[PDB]
Formats: sequence, structure tokens, C-alpha cells
Amino acid sequence: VKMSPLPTVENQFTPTTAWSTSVGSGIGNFYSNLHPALADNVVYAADRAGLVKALNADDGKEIWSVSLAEWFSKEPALLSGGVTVSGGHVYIGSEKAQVYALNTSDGTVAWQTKVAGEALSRPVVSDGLVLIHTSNGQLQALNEADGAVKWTVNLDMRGESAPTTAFGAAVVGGDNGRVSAVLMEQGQMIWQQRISQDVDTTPVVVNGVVFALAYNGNLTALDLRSGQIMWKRELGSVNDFIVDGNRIYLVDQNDRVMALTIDGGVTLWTQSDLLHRLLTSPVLYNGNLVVGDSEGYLHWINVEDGRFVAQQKVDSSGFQTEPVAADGKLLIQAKDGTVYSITR
Repeated sequence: VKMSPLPTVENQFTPTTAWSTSVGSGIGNFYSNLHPALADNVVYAADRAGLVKALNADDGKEIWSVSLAEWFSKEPALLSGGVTVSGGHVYIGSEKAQVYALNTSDGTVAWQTKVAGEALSRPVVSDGLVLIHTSNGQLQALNEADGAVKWTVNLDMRGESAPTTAFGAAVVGGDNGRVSAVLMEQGQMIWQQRISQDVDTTPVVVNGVVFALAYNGNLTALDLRSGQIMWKRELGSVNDFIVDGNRIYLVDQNDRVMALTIDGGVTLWTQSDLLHRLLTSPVLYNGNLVVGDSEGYLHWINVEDGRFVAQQKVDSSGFQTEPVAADGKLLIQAKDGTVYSITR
């Protein structure tokens, strides 16, 4: 295996960097799911060692910052899952099995809770609860007001695995190959389905259908209500996907990018010119598919035919965690921690 060359692309437009701002030492060479959040024109971002910053979304200037690092005088917090913002709190999970809630106003700690295992996936907030899927197979619901554990479900037992929420239920994937639905009220189990016999096992729930990758990279669609399997695509080896309209866009383990029909394809097209370049998850921005690579380039892809429409060099430390498209903005954090706002 060898990395594909940088594609030659005739830019249809010239994307640029609007601003960039350092955030500590980022994630370095460690695997992480840590990425930025955006709410009310403020970007919230963190680094593994424990630094968290709030930045003005128009110019990237710091509003507040806080270090969460606490036999030695100081030790890294190992921030990992997040950042998630909701209702005046910033939520971040750590590999030390802590979940932090910070005030959006000033970065002060609202609460901190010891959870049942490493919190490597983004906190997901719904109905007054912060849902935490721990790396050792538990789903825990914390009160957003005080961080107390309201309920805990054993699922139960490398790639992100956040819960998904839908109409009063949480849906969780992850090892070992089962998808589960539980009721938010008290964590009552509704159903489980086996979809098995790196990978983002976070389910995506769209219009009553659960789309989920198995740890082996097979893509499956399940009925939200019953967990019945509607279709499975033994590609396999998908790493990340998104759903939009009647299409699924995905990046496979070899960094091929494809578009599938929402009925499980039909592969509409495959773009293989980024093979082995080590891509981020894809996002949609201004109608184009965007992915970053390990060399620090962003690649802009036409969703109709998979052709490149633009390419830009952003950060020599490279990309790994997900680009974020929200509120008309495109944000991405480099491995060395630098957060970028990108303009089309």
C-alpha cells in the first residue's frame, strides 16, 4: 500500500482560510475523536492535554480558555469525546472516565462526573439528558443540570460510537456487532439487532430508518421501530458515512469515496484518486462533499459525479478528526490543535 499522489485539479472556485487559531498541542499522533463545536457564533475546541477554548466564530479570537489538567503536580486530562454544546453548557468526555460540563459564558466548570468507562465518543444531548456511551459497553444518561447519573444500561462489552436520538429513544451501535434501542425515560430496552457475523459505529437515524456500520465495515439499514433489517451491504470496509436526500456518501477503509442510493445502492459513483491518503469523515458544505487528508489538504467533491471541483492546502500537521459544517460555516481542527474556519 502507498499513498496516492495529490490529484491535479482545475479549481472551479478558490477556497481559502478565513481564520486560524491555536488550541494547545491538539491530539498529536494519538487517535482521537475530538473536534470543534459551533453555537451562537462561538466555536468551542479542545486539546487532548486538557485545554478548552471559546473563540469568536467570525475572527477566531479567544473569548475564554481553561485548562482541565489536574504523584505529580499536574497531569493531562486526556480529553477525547466531544466537543458538544447544548443549553449553555460545553460537554467533553475523557479517557480517564470523566465528563465535564463547562459554562459557555466563561468556561468555568458547572459539573464533573465520573462515568462507568472511558468517554471516547461525543456526548449527545436530548430531553434534558447528556448521553454517554463508554468504551466498555455502557450507555449512561446524565442530568444536564447537575451531571448526576439518571440511568445506566449495559449493552455491553478504535472508532467513534456516539448514540443517536429519535422520538424519545436512543440508538447505539458499537462492538460487539449489536445495535440497541432504548427509551430515554429510564433506559428501558426496546430492541437489539445483530448487524455483524477505524470504523464510526455511530448510528444515523433518518426518517424512521437506522443506518449503521458494523465494526467490520458493513453498512446496514434497520427499521427504527422494530430493529428489523431492511438491507445490508457487505461492501465491506466502510469507515464513515453521511446521509442526505436519497443518497449515502461514504469513505471506505482504503479512502475510496462513493455515493450510494439510500436503498443501499446501487453505487452511483466511486472516486478513488485519494486512495490511502487517510481521509477524515466527509461533510456537505455549499452543496459539495468535503474531506480532509493526513497531509493537510481539503478536497471538494461534486456529489453528482464524484469529480473534484476544488483543492486547498490548509495545515502541514494534517487532518484526522471530522470537519464540521454548521450555521453556514466550515470548521476543521488539525492534528496539532489548530482550528480553521474555511471560506468557499
